[PDB]
Formats: sequence, structure tokens, C-alpha cells
Amino acid sequence: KRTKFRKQFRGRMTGDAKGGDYVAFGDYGLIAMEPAWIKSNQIEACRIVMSRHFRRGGKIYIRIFPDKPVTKKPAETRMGKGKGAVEYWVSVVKPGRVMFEVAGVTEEQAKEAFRLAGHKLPIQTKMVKREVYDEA
Amino acid sequence: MKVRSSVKKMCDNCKVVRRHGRVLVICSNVKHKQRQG
Amino acid sequence: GKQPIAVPSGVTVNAQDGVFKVKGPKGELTVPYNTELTVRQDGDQLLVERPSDAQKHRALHGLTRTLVANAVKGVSDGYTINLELRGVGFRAKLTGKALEMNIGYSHPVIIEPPAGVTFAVPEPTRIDVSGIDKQLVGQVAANVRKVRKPDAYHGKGVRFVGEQIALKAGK
Amino acid sequence: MELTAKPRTPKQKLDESMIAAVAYNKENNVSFALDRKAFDRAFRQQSTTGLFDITVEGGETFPALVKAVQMDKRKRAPIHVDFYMVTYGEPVEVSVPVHTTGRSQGEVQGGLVDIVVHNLQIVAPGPRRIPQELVVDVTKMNIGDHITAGDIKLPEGCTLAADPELTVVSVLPPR
Amino acid sequence: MKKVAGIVKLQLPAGKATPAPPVGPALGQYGANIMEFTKAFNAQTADKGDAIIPVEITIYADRSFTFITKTPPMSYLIRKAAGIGKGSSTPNKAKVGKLNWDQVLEIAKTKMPDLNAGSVEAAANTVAGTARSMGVTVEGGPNA
Amino acid sequence: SCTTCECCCSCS
RNA sequence: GGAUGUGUCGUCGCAUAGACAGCCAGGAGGUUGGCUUAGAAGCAGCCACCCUUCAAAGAGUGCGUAAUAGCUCACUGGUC
RNA sequence: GAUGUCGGCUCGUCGCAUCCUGGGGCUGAAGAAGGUCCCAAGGGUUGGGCUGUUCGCCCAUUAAAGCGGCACGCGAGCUG
Ligand SMILES: *Cc1cccc2[nH]c(C(*)=O)c(C)c12
Ligand SMILES: [Mg+2]
Ligand SMILES: [Zn+2]
Repeated sequence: KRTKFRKQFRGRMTGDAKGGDYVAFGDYGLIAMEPAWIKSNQIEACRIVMSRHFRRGGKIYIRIFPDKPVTKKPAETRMGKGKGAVEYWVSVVKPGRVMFEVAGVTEEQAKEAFRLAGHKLPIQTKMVKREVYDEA
Repeated sequence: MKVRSSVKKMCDNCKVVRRHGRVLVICSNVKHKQRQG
Repeated sequence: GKQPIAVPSGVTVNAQDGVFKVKGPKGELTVPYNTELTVRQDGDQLLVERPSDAQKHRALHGLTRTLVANAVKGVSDGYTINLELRGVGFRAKLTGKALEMNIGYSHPVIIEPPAGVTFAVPEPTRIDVSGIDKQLVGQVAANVRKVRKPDAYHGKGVRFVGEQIALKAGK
Repeated sequence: MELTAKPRTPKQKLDESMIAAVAYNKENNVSFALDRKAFDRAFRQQSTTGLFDITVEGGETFPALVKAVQMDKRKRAPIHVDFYMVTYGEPVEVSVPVHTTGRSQGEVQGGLVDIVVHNLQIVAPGPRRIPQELVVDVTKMNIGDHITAGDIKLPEGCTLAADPELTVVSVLPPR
Repeated sequence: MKKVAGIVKLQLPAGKATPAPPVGPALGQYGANIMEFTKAFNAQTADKGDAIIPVEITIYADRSFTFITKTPPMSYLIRKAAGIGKGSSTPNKAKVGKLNWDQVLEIAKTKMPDLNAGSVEAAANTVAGTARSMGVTVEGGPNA
Repeated sequence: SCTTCECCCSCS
């Protein structure tokens, strides 16, 4: 969720993914098709969404942790400097990027743990299966 | 009649019709009578 | 797609132009259709072939035949639907031809048959709408089935005999 | 894989459904460019354990083995593949995936079994006879049975490349 | 009480009277007497007391009715055989116990009026399906 | 009605 | 986000030895499957999802009741 | 080298994300009375106590006593 410790701040930019494999830790995987910023709680909403659907298994992997601190509007003004030290934490996903990938539950019992976790994500995504053999 | 923007089936009867430029939902059940417009 | 066409003796088709004129024992009728919608009587029976096939063309096809078949069953035997009056005090008499409604309304409901239709009331709680054109009979019959649609609790009003209508059940 | 052309310019193919590869070994490193759908419907099956017919335009059937393939992100489709020509008695090293069979003794028990490592690699496969699969027992496993390479039976000869006690699968408990 | 006929099917205990819980308003509001049933029924259940023998009732009209005794439950005989008086939430995980095939001889010799199976082997492997999901294992069998 | 096992029920 | 609105390419698929949709008819016996509860019988929730016959019919679609029941389905045959 | 600022009073007018009238679907809609959503701005939308107020509370009614916009409409119109 929120990182244990770091520097404090950042800035911004974008360009197609880089560290987004595919198959790994599961046969099934939900993928990101759009350049976004993923709020920490937006993962919770997903993970939990998923738990519920899976009574047991825990074969769900979230390799899209929040490594970025953002700020906010201190009610108004502008006559000051850095603000909102603690607004929220994001995890900058990028196309072809892989956020989730269940395992163990049949197709349709995965083809939902995803549909659902999808509805609450800032971006569109498509599920993927196998034939991902680059490195291992 | 339920006017929703996200129209979709509800059981094994829902016959998603398309009358005068409109996407609808006719089901034996009426609680299922959906309509985008 | 549709092709079979049983054009028994009595009838008489005249595909003279877009005007597919008909004549029978019940009464000469007339049903228009599309032109590019090829159709003619081959030997004895009949057939409504079509130029292109897919949708735009296959739709009208599914149309033409059906409609011609009606013109057939039309003048040949004619149409007549059967309605039933249901509920306490529901009834329908007659005024010359005019179906006389009386089903719970402070004042009765008088209905008038269109030029080419006639009502029939066997018992005072059963309706009969006989007529020529298949549409009309239906087009007209529906209006009655409107005067008082069956309530979702006792299925009153007008209905189609074996009218399958379940009661919501209240208190 | 009647892959014909083979130049540095892929214009006559990028647009028309055709993949783009390159085979070699240490002798001929002929530049290539095969068909999309083909390799598509092809690499699928045999995967990285299947040498197929490579009669480049003109008639010159060559034996090869699928090495490293780089598909496009954002889109599940591939773009570049690496064929490593067969050899005779020794190709190099292969990647053999892991499987499982028969109901495990931990699944109905109270949990599910998990393959810690999907595809597994071993040392010295053996040209002409390189496993295109790898079935491994699982039943015996209960609530914490960690199967390592030191177990999986080898197809007469084949030697293991990955470390011995490395877990390949483990029946993960419930919740 | 009222002029009503039709059908009826239930499952009351064997060697136990029929108070308000068993019948009473249940099959009483169909025009029938519980009294004459508290007897006749528990009359045939004596040969097989200490269980709950399923029995269907047929109504006609007025104050007429019938009944057909069946075979009592066999989960009671096994519980006693395993020293357990309650079922199991997990029939695969936490099972009950273990019996012998000799106990199946008397299963297809009393439950034969219902068992429409082929001949012996058929109903013999039919009953196991009921035992296999309950929590009881099969002893012996083919080979060995 | 009204139960399966204590004492009341149903019936019309 | 939604959708039998078209055009063009791709995948399964399943099939005149006669499918799909329509129709008539059937529909299993064990078993109110075992389990939890004031109870819950193909359908609130744990566990499985086996046997028998058969041309067949799955401890099971959904609706329904306080459980029943009742109503259809997957599997089966003839009509085209 | 001035675009007068709150509230009210007078005068309107327009938008709809409709307060009431009018039409309709579903309802857990028995009737009656309601809930909700859909269509619909023709017309209507009370009088007092407190407070500069805007609002809001309170009296007594009502079909209702809508929410906003037009330099928080309107001071070369007034009050102040
Ligand atoms: C005990 C109990 C609980 C719920 C409903 C019930 N109906 C009756 C009827 O007699 C009883 C006693 C109960
Ligand atoms: Mg966007
Ligand atoms: Zn529906």
C-alpha cells in the first residue's frame, strides 16, 4: 500500500511500460492498456473486490505496488511552497503492464475476479493467459 | 420501467430489442424491462 | 428464408405492377409490396424469390410471403379472433354490429367495427371479432383488449381465451 | 514455416501479415522474416522445444529450435523471434515446462497445490530427443510438501540445470 | 377441516407420537384426524422403532386418508456403530468411521421395494454412493 | 404455517 | 460503460451417416445426497457431486414456499 | 481620468437537475394513501411571528407553498 519510508516527493511523465512481464505467479493475468497513476486505495478496492470472489486460494498477485508520493491543495492560497505532503500514494502503471494474475480458479472463476476488480480502475484492461516465455 | 445507461441481461428471457433508434430490454419478467432511453 | 405458397383455387392473383391485387370468395383484396422483390406464380403453387440475399433484401422477403399467405387464408376462409369477457359484471351486447362494452365503468363502452370487420358475441362474456384483412382483425381486436386490460391481481378485462396471465397476489 | 524473404527492410511484410525472425548457430546466420499466422499457429504447440521445417524460398530445409521471441507490449502479438538451428548431438540448453497429474493429496484435503516455478530448465537436453513437456507427480503432496528438481524423474539421460532443492511446486494451504 | 383433496408427502419419526410439531396444522388442515394416525402409524413403526420412517399420505375428501410405510433411516444404526451422535460438516475432511460390506446385505434386502436397480451388484454399488459422501468408507472389494 | 420443527405451520 | 446497428478480417464450435430454433412427448429411482440450524428436500450457507437402468434422464439452470410442492432446463425420439 | 456594495420593495423574464397540477413503467402497487424512475415548463406556487438579513425556525393554511439564471437581474426605479 503506502511505502514504509523514502524521500518524500516527485513530479511526472510517461512512456510505454517497461517492467511488465506477463505470465508469472499464475496462469491467468489482468493487464493495463492505458498510461495511468494508480492510487493506493484503488488497489485495495481491487484486491478486496477479488478476495470476496475467491472464498479461498490467495493465488492472487498484485505486482503493482505504490512507489510515488503526491500532494494536494491546502484549502487554497498559492503563497507557499510544497504542499499536501500526505495526499495519496500512486503506482504508475503503463500499457502492457501487469497488475494482477490469478491462479487455481477455473477460467470463468477468474474471468470475473478480474471483470470486477476492473470496474474500479482508472484504465481499461484485458485479461491474458499463457505463452509468455522470455526469461525465468 | 428502469432507465439505465448500462443495459444488460438479467436472466434467461431478456430479449434486448432495438426499436426506433433505441436499445431496450424485454423479459418475461417486467422488473427486467430495461431501457437506455 | 420463405418460399412455399399454397394458392388454392378460390383466390386470384394479379401482380400487375407494384399493386399485387387479389380477389376471392370472401372479397377481392389488395396488398402492396416492394418492386425489386421478385415474385410470380410458377405452374400451380407460388413463389417470391429475391434479387440479393443477406438482410436488407431477405427482410422484405420474410415480409412479402407472409403477407401474401394472409391474402390467401384471407379470401379463402377469412379471419376471426375470439375474446373473452372476465370478472364480475363484465359483459358486451350489440347494437347492429357495434360491440357494446359494460365492464365496471360508471358508463359502458361502445365500440365500432371498421369498414371491413364485424363483431360477434356468443355469450355475454365472450367476444368474437371476425373480419377480412388479417391485420385489421388484429388491429381492431386489440382496441377491445384495451378497453380494460387484465389487472395483475385477478386478470379481469378482455383476454385471449387461453390467456395465460398470472396473479401477483397481494394481501 | 515456408519463410521466404530475409532482408533488412521489412516493408514488404510489416503491413502484410508476416512475422520477422533470424536463425543461426555459429555457421550460417542468415537474416530472416517468416509469416505471421504460420509461426503464430505454430510456435504455440511445439513451443520452445520443437525444431520445425525451415525450407526458405528455393528449397533448403534447415533444422532449428525456437530460442528467444520478443512480442509487442500493449498488444499480445509478437514481432521478433529467434530460431536456434538444431545440431545433431548437442544443441545447448533448453527450457522444459513443469506439469502435474492425478489429484493431489492436499487439494481435497484443505488447500491448493502451487507450482513455484512454471517452466524449468535442465542441462544438456539431447538433439533428436528433447522433451516437449514434463509431467510430475503431485498426489503424495499434502499440507506443505515441497517438490524440488531433486525429485522429478528425468527422460533417460537428461541432466538438471537448475539447483536440486529448488521448489518447483508446493501445495499452498487455504485462506 | 375444509372440503379439500389432492396429495401429501412427509417424513415423521417411527416409534414416536405425533404432536403439534409433526402434523397438527401441517397435514391437519386438509381434512383429517391426527388421533387415528397417532395410532395406526406408530402401529407399524413398532417393528422398526428408534428411527424416522418416511411415509406418504393420500387424501380423497371428507375425513378419508391413507399412508405407506417405508424403510427407516440407516444413519442411526451406523452412528451407534461408531459411537457418534452427530454428523460431520466435512464429509471428505473429518469423516465418521468404517464398516463392512456385510452391513450392505441387509440394506438391499429391506430397501428392495424401493431399489429398482438391476440385480445385486447394481443396488450394491448404488448404496455405496450414499455412504461415500456421508462419511463412511468401503472395506475390501475387487482384486487382492 | 410457520416453522419446520417446533410446532405451527400452514395450510391454506 | 452498453448494445443480434452495418462493413472487413481472425478463433473456436458443433453437427445430411440429418443438428439449431419451432413442435409433441419424457424426464429418472437411491435421496427431503451428508452437513448447519427454531427449521432450510436439484436452487440461503458447508462437503462432494458417486451408484443403478437406460435411448435417456445431471444429487443439477431459474422462478417459487416457512420447508413442500409446482413450473422448465442439461440428456433422449420422431416431424421438417 | 470611478463597472455603486447586502437586504427588502417594484417589475419581470428564462433554464431545468419539476414543488403542484397532466401522461406513463416498475413497486415489496390489494382499495385508499404512498415510493421511484421516465415524459412534460401551460399555468400556479398563500398570509403572519422573530431576525437588516440572505437563509432558517416557528404560527395557520394549502394542489403546491420548486431550485436556480439574467453585473449574487433591477439605486440615472425607491428604500437605505
Ligand atoms: C421457535 C420458532 C421460531 C420461528 C418460527 C416459529 N414458528 C413457531 C410455531 O409454532 C414456533 C414455535 C417458531
Ligand atoms: Mg481517459
Ligand atoms: Zn431478465
